[PDB]
This record gives sequence, C-alpha cells and structure tokens, in this order.
Amino acid sequence: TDLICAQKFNGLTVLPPLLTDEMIAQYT
Amino acid sequence: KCVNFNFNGLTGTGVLTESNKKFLPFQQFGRDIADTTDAVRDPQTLEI
Amino acid sequence: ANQFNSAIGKIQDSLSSTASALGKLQDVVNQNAQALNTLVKQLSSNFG
Repeated sequence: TDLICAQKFNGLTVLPPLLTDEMIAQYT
Repeated sequence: KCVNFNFNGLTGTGVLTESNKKFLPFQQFGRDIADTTDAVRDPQTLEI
Repeated sequence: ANQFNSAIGKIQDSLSSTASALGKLQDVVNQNAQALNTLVKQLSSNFG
C-alpha cells in the first residue's frame, strides 16, 4: 500500500522518484 | 484564489473550493489526520 | 521441467495467498509515514 498531499499542506514536499516504474520494469 | 480566510475560528492561507463532502448539521470545522483544517462551513448560508 | 514449473506455481500461490512476505518493504513505508506524521504533529505543541 492522499497522504502525499496531506504532507504538502504543512510544507513537506514529496519528491518524485528518478526511475519510473516502467523504466524499472525495463531494467528487470 | 489563495487568500487569508478567517471565519471565527482561525486565521490561515488556503483556497476555497466547492466539493461533494457532507457534514453533520451540528458540525462546523474539520481537519485531516495532520491536524490542519481542510474544510470550513459558511457561517451565514449552508455550504461546504 | 515439472519441478521448476510447479515451483514457480508455488511462488505465485505463496505470493497471492500471503501478502506479508513483502512486509520488509511495508516497513519502509511505515517508517516514512511515522516520520512525516510526527514532524507535522509537533507544530501543535506549546514547546514551553
């Protein structure tokens, strides 16, 4: 398993990952 | 628009947007798990 | 041929039936969730 937007309201920014799930699967 | 909103309970910054949320007739203010107010009822009229 | 194909079928059955084998990854989400929540909840404390 939003909580991301809930943290962004207090000033906590969630950075997106560098490798997307599609690229990671293409690595596998 | 992002403006300073004070209805009787708090002074803060945010954008008011209409949604489908439903509150009890005896409820006024609400917050999320982070203890920050995400909704305020209009004092004079009925709005969420 | 029947040993490997049946073993992969056991991995599919063990992964579908048991969802706690990935809890090692769920701990990472829990450690971040508890850390993000603790930091924002301390803003409501009076701090003396």
